[PDB]
Amino acid sequence: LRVKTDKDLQWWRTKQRVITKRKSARKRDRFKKQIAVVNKKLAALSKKVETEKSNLYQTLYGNYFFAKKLRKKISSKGRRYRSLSLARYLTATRKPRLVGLDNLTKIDNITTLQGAFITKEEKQDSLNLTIQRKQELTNSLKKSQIKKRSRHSWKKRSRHQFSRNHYKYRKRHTHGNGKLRV
Amino acid sequence: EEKPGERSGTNRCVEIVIEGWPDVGNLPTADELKDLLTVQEGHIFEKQDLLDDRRKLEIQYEDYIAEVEIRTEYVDGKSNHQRVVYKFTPHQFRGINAIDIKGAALMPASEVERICNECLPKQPYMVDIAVMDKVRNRIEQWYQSRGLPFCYVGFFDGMDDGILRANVTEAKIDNVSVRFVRPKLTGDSELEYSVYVKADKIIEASGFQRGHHYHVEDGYDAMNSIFACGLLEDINIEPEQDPVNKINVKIRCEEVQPKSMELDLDWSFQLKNGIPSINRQSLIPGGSVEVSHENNSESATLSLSASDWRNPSADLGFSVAYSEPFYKPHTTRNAQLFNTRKTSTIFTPGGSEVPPVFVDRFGLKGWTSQITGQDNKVEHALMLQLVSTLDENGQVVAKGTKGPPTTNSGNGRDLSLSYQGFFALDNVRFINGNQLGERMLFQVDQGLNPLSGGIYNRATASYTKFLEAPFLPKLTTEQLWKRKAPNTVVLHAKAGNALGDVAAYDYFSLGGPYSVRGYSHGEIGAARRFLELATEVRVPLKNYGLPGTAYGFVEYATDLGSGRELNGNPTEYYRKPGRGMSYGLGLKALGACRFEYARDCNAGTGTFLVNFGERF
Amino acid sequence: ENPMDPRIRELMAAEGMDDKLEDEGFKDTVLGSAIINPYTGLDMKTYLDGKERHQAELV
Amino acid sequence: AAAFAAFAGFAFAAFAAAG
Amino acid sequence: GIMPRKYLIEKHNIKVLKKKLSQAYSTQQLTKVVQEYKNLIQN
Amino acid sequence: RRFLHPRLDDNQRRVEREEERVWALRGQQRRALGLHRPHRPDKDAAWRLEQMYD
Amino acid sequence: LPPMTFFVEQMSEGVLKPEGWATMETVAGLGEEVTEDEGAESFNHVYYRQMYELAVAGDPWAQREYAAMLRAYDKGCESYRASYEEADVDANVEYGVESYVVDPIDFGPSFDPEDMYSHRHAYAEAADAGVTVIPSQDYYGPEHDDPLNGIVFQYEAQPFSRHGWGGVPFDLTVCCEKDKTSLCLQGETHVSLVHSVPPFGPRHITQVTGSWEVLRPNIKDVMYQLEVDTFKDGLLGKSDHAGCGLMLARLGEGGDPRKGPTAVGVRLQDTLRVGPFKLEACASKVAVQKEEGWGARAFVGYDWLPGLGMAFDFIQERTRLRGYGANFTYDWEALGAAFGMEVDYVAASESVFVSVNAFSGNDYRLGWLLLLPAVNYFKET
Ligand SMILES: CCCCCCCCCCCC
Repeated sequence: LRVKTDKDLQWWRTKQRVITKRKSARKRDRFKKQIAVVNKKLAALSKKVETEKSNLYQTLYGNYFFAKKLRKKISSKGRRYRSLSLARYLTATRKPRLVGLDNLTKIDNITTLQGAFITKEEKQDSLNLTIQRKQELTNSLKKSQIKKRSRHSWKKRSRHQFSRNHYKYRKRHTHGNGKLRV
Repeated sequence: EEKPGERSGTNRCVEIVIEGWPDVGNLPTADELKDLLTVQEGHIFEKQDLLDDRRKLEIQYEDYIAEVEIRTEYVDGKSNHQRVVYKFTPHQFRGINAIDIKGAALMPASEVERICNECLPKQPYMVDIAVMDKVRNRIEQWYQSRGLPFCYVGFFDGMDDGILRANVTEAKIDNVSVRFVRPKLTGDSELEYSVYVKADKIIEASGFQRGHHYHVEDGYDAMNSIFACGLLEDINIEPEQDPVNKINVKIRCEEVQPKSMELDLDWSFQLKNGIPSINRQSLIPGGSVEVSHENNSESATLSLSASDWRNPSADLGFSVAYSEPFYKPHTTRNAQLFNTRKTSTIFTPGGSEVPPVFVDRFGLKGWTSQITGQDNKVEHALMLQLVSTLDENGQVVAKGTKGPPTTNSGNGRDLSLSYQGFFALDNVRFINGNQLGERMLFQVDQGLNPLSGGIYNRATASYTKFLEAPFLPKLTTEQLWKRKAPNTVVLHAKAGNALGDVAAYDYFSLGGPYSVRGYSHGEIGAARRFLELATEVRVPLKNYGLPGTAYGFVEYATDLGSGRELNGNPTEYYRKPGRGMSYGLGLKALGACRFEYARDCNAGTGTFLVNFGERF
Repeated sequence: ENPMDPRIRELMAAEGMDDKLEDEGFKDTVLGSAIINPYTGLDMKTYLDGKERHQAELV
Repeated sequence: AAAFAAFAGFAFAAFAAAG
Repeated sequence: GIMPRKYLIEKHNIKVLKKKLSQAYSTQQLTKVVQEYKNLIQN
Repeated sequence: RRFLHPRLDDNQRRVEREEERVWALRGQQRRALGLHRPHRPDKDAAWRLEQMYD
Repeated sequence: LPPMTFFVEQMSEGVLKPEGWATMETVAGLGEEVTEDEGAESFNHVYYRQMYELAVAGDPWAQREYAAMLRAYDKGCESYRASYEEADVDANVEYGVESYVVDPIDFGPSFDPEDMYSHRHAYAEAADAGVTVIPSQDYYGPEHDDPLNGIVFQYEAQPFSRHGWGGVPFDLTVCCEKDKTSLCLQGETHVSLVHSVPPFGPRHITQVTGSWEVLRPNIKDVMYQLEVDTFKDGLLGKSDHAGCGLMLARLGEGGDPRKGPTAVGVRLQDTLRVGPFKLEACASKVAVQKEEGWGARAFVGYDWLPGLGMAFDFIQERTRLRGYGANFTYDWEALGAAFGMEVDYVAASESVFVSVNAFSGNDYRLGWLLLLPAVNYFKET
């Protein structure tokens, strides 16, 4: 009946696996609780303290009983416990393409005919030019291609697989730095 | 919260005067700086506010300003109202006469003249140090807009002769190197690396030649060319400056480990009283044992599940997945062995108390799918599957009973091998939230079964045209180009024909929410040949400023009197062979949700309905 | 008794920390190449900074 | 156990409402 | 190159007064004395 | 095979033409300001990159 | 009406925590970067409300603070408006007239063409509407049509707030499945109320939830449930997270029960640290209209063995079969693999279940480790 006077971060990491698995450790006749009245669709009222503790919401100004114009939603870093991101998967594969407005190429930042990037006024100027000289109503290439299933099967199959394997190895759900921060 | 609000009081600031603030323009203007102060006009203040403002202003604008002094003078002695004056003294040069830029070979002379004319000092004496920073900022902005990040202003000279000259130093790629790394797997939450395609091949694909300028688009293209190889997992490129014109590009690459294994084990012990007995534990259930191997690239996932140990012959399950991403240029080939169960509505329609039947298909399918162009899809599939029928509990049913035959063999379970071709072409485009164009869909199912499936040929052709309304005048979204969704008329024609002997599981039918609104699935008819014609008018509500659109549809389905030709004549059994014509009016809300009231003239019953997904 | 605002204080503390890092980097790149005591690898930077006991414990 | 549970619930509710 | 520096004599005087009152174990007089000194500066 | 096979292929070829146009414009971007070649990948790398994010 | 065991299981969920307020990022920092920390946001809410009250009273400092807050809020709002306009212009520039399309929902493998019916679910991206729409998938669907039937709407708001400070958190969820034959309507609403904050007192929160279910053709009866829960921290110590809740369930035809079967339940929740044990307990008692059921759940941890997780459950029926269950969980790392074990012991049936999950990502050593079932498998004729 003695308290552990010396506490370490690794002890907290070890306890975090138990903390995460306590959600599934609850077993009853219906296993996970909070089902509906006469249907199997589980109700969203799972106000567990562990889950709700690391929950942050924002009142974003979305405009374009009172009117209540402001909209409540999650934004920025979702988790309440912030941790340093792993230095990986920074590079992204991108394909050059033409904007619908004009011959302006667009890979990441939009680039005009010259080497310089397009400016704020130049975009409006191009829009006005294309309004004044509109043509090709329908006979043109289709922008915003209709995505189909199995598209980018390589991406759907192997992208970020090592991260999933690492998560399966860890099963901690909190990287640890957020605890020190708080 | 403003000046007129509190005219009278004590120790209240009346006016804020800013003097000595540099007029370079790169820094915020006088009013912009006033709007960011702690002291506000018409509000109480103390000495702490003045000290905090002085410290903050000194810290945030350290380079330009040498000293900021805040003083207070009484407007009137008795009123106690005061005026707060800010005086700024920046660092200055004893004399600057002309400005010049040296180097910068890539920059044309026009920009050189423009930047020189932009930063002309007004007075040749006591010139502040903001001019050199402005020139540097302009040059850096020009070069960064051009896309070169490493072209920077070196330093400034000519101060002895009073000629502020900015010597721009350019940089070029000098050395390119490669490193091979492998990350390990552990629960330590801190990845460790082990340092170990041809390196020359990587260099050639990147195409980083010495003595060339570095550009962001060049880096993106090199990254794309390097990652074009599917074997590599992660890539990283960094153009670090060499300790000045030399840029050393470092490339780091890591491969992917394809092996993966998932194991499960379940135990059950009859404790009774005291310690349990382990002698009888010959074996234990092993759950599902999953083996995956990604390795060009060939996905291979096997999953074998045993319900219990010491007897795997009962309640066993197998699933196999194979995919080859790079087998063909624009085509991918996959093979899946699996099972699936789904209820049947055409065979056992309600409109009565007909119990539904559940079809179960377990087998293998190998198909090649190609995406030609952007919206054109071609799929060819060969599938061999055991098809069975079970109602309620898992018991095979010989034939449907309220009796039409359930399958072709008559035993409720058979094996069928068949070929299926799917061709989809789409010119439909969504402009301003409204879709216009044409879409063709062709499905062919040929049963090369000569083994109870038999010879069967099912052909389905669907043509949908979203056309601008001829009566409606041209909208502003087409001419002005800028914000209106055009009114649309949708004409849809679906034709389905079946030949040969086809089992009731795959029999063509007519009805269902998608095919004809207002009918339950199988209500209209179940015939080998059918024709569905739908005409809809869709109008956006953007003119009234209301979200969503309003539409009205009329659909007619005709079975061409093929119900009698159908084996067993199911339509006669349930006594609903009548052709249907249903018309309705609906509103499509945000997204694809639709709420429509539809009336069917066959029985004169109107009903509301809500659906998710586009009508056509 | 009129103290400085805590936000400014913390910001300036962080700026001083990065300035100290820059100073340490410059001192290393200027003086760390020389050798004072070859038996313990005592460079000139640590010797002139008064951190000889650091090297003595490190060995 | 019913009486103890009811009494504990009532006492907890009263204590929470008092503050 | 004008780098300002201020002559801080009143601050040092207040600090020395605080030190002298601390050495006499009469800190309760601090707020009584120092305030008066500040008034002496004003007029 | 007499109708579907050419038609869609035409569109595919059409798309290819448009793609080439883009690169031509990129060349102009490299032509101005004396920039070096963008080292465009080969078609063998391109069709593989179709499976990628591209 | 469901049995009292279902209600006792619903009530004994565990330690709960109601949702707090939401805060803007621009106004809170007065245009400066901020981090996340609870207690400093509800303080900002109540503090700005009190300062508004004092400024109305006449205190000049409160007026100055409120004026600064108003200036920051106006600047943030104008910045967001400019950002929205710029984003719209950029979206127009990228795609001239073509609205963005959405990826269709992937159902899975089947013998039907996998690419079929993809066009139906590909719709133009909706505007920045407050509501959220999700499709519902039924178990068995039509053979030749999409298996998606019904829809569910989810909405959240914090109304009655002034300048982004204060308000009443409010959540709503409605699942609607309407066809020519059936009708399924399931609604749920949550409302939060805050009484005090740590700077101005204790943490006192009250959450009110109301859920109703209607199944027209099959059941022809509606069900209502209303629960009120009160949470306060540090009731018997520095922190105990005490909570007490009361629920009422009715199965009347419409509105009032009108002789419909009613049920009343009450729950208590508390966590306490005694010696090396941090114990969390939740006990509830439910009475239907006349059997009474009791339920209790406890989570127990030992700081010397953080890797072991222990949960205890006790359920008592009306007087009086008592079911006791104990669950232990543990984890370890094998050679190139991770093994997690769970042991569940029930004394009512005198049964023990042991489950061991294994994951290996380096090689197939575990596969060669287990080969008994291959020999155990026999043709047997
Ligand atoms: C407005 C007074 C503050 C306390 C209100 C308590 C209301 C809930 C108590 C009854 C439910 C257990």
